[PDB]
Amino acid sequence: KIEEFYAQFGKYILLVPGKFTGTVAAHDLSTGRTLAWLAGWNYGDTNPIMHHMAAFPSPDPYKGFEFIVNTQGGKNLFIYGIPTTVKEPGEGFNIYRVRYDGTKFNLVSNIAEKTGLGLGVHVTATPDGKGFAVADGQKDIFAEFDLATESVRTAFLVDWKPNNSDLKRAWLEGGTMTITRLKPTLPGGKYDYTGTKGCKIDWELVPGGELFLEEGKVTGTRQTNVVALDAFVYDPRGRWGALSARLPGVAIIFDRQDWEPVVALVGAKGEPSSLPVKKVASDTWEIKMDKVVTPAHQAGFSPDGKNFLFMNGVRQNNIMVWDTSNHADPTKWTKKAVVEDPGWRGSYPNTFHMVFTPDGRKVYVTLWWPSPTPNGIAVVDARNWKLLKSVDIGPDMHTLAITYDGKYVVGVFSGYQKTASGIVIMDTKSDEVVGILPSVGGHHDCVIVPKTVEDLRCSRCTTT
Amino acid sequence: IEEFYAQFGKYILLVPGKFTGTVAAHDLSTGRTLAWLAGWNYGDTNPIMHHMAAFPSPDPYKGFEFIVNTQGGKNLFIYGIPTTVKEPGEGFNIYRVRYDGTKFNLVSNIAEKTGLGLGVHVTATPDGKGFAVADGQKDIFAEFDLATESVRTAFLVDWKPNNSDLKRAWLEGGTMTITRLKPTLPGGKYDYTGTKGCKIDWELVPGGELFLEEGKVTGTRQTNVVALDAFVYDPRGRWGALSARLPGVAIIFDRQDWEPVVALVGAKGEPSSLPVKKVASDTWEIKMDKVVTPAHQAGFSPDGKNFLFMNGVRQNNIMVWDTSNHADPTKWTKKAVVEDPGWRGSYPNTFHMVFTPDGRKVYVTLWWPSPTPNGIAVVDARNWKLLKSVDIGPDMHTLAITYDGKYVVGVFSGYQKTASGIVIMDTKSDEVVGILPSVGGHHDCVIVPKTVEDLRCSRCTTT
Ligand SMILES: [Cl-]
Ligand SMILES: [Cl-]
Ligand SMILES: [Cu+2]
Ligand SMILES: [Cu+2]
Repeated sequence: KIEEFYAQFGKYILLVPGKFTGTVAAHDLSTGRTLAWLAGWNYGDTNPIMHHMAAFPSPDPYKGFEFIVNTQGGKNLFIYGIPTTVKEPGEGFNIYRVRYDGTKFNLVSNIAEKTGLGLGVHVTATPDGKGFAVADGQKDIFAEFDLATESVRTAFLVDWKPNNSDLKRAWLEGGTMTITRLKPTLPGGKYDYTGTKGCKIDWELVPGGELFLEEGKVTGTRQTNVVALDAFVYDPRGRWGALSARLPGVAIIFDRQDWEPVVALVGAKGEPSSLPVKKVASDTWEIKMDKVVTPAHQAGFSPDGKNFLFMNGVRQNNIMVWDTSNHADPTKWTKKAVVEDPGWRGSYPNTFHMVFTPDGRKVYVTLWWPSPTPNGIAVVDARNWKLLKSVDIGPDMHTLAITYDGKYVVGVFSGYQKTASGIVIMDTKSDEVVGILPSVGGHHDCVIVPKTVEDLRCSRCTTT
Repeated sequence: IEEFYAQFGKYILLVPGKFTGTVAAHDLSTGRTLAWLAGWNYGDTNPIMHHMAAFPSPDPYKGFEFIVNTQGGKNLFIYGIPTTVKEPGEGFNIYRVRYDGTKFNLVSNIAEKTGLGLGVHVTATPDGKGFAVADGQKDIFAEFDLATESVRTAFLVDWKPNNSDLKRAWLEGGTMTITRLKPTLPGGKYDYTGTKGCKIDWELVPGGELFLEEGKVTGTRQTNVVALDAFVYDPRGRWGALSARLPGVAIIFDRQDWEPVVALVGAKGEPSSLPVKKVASDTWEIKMDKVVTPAHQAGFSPDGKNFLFMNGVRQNNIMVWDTSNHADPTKWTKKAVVEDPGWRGSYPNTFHMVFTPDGRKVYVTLWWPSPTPNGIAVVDARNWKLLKSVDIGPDMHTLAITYDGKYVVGVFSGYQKTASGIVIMDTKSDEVVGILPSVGGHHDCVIVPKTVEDLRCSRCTTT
């Protein structure tokens, strides 16, 4: 009886978005029941590509909890191989606040309509549980929002000016990244970025597809200006957040106290630890790069904040580690280790999404490949920075969460929106898969509802 | 966990999602979802994925096909989702989907091809080469040929009340008219796509049969609704039983010449049957002096010798006929009625069913509105007594069984808003072995058959 397996897992609620299913759901891992779900198209969102999410601390998640889940829109419908005849996809890019009340989900608000900012990639909660960030890699905008007031705390645009305007060499041969703090342009203090407004490229750079833009496979109005912002992850000690830009392979560290970028960490192995940021106007900063060696994927801080990880991808596939023990000065954060493996020397697998154990001693990293190679989970020693093991799971692996007692990693794989999908559970003492639960979802995320701010240190806050 | 799934065997579960808009296949041997499809990705803007049946495949893991249909229109507005949509998609599609060992492929929309948009139960024929679909807003059913995607037969069923007052329109009886339909558009197409033909604006929801007489359902032909629900097949061949929920009748059709032959009356205390009189080359009538209670699901046992029909709401019971005479459905007589004092209220309703392959037991869901736990009744199908009731979860729907007869698999659906899942029950102990998570509002579920014999225990002989 599976109840014996569920009794081991504990009282934890898994949230998942469905990508092309258009759903979001919560599953009680102590009983195997789905507690509630919501289907975006029921509400008249005609292109509900439910993408990323983060949940806030709830002292008792079974009585109620809240979360943010966002969507993509426009031509993002057409890039996963589904033979649809749709000609006019919905504009999408919604950011929804959803509250579970102990019985059902309630769609509380559409923060993208309220604020004017439609952003479609990672959603992260702040370490205090009272705000959240959302980034978008077609618009290259991110923003932090106050949850209670459903308002914008700050929003920034990041732009690339390539050294070589040749699309194939626009990143390799370097460029200048310009960071601008945005101000609302419409009545009510609203921004003008709903739906597809602001997209530099007509659809996202898909998993494993960062070089598709330079290889001429993605259309858009400002192709050589894209940086592909992906997430803003938070130092659990406070003060700093890290904005990942996939194409230049940089993590820009912002000071959340005065909302300014302070240094840019450079992913690639062999490249400097960081580059400086120069303030050039009241609201504008720049970073200059003489070259870009490789794009990058996901970033994260360890639970104590003293390590920061950034995954180089495609041209290099490795885990880059900085010593971030100096909380006072991120200009002093230096590369300390790089995890590499002879099996990672091809274009794939990419070192992808991560989750640390609460004690910080191990980090679990998904290994992504295109069809048909089985995707998996790498287990890394987060003290000596060594690969310990790799386990195969299934096609199209995405994110990992962990139960807050440290005992089980929970991941999702998503079938490239058309083949096998599921929720995988891994025991962190044996590092073996306990098994798979069925899942109708193309999830690119998953979160376990936290009870406390200390749980956010191992949630969709410190890492993606 | 591997221990858990290993017990079940290599059986694939298909589910539709209702308000999720999806259909999915789950491999019960590993826990993996093999493939899913989201209707709205194809431009179906109101994909209320409702009912389904799968056809026998020699190796489901390499490929199989099934039909899944949808509802549409204001059916979006009746499960308490606070949507601001004003113009819901027309829906009422009938999709043929093929798994190819990797993914689902949307093959065709048989509603667009034929012009018959029908949104309630889908049943495979016993030989696996055709399927029926009924609709309880339009009160039409049709049997289709799979290979040519064409209509074999189509009927309309209508009510003429004795008492035109809507509260009395069924209680005081009426005449049920059955008419063979013919296509009205060029190219042999019917004119029933979308909401065309709806006598009421949305379906009578689970447990909600008396909502129409209670004035809770808009539409232009309220007092003429019978709420056809499904066409289930005698596994011995020849006969099919069309259930009409509001008169509480199961009309038996001869598939050979497509005529109705006898009408079984569900209610306890009522005759076994009423005769069906021919009044024109394409028209038959059944006259009822009263309707005692509405009815729900119907089914034949695997050997065809028993037929069940669930009375609901005014009576909640399992009516059982002796159908052992295959030659003559006018000899089919009431032989037993399964009752329990705990079913004396309006709820629970005795609902969907599955029999064990050897015909020894039948599992019957027990439906209630929120917040009462819904469950499974286990019934001894030799002496027609209730053995056990087990509580599962809110809003229980259908049941399937693995073809080796070892596990009943069911779904519960949260009223489209609260808890849902897949439940697996061991048929030796009659205990629940586990719940698996499911993002679904499913009103159906099927395990992909390998043979025609498997259809005796699938979405063919019963709902
Ligand atoms: Cl904070
Ligand atoms: Cl047949
Ligand atoms: Cu993604
Ligand atoms: Cu239904």
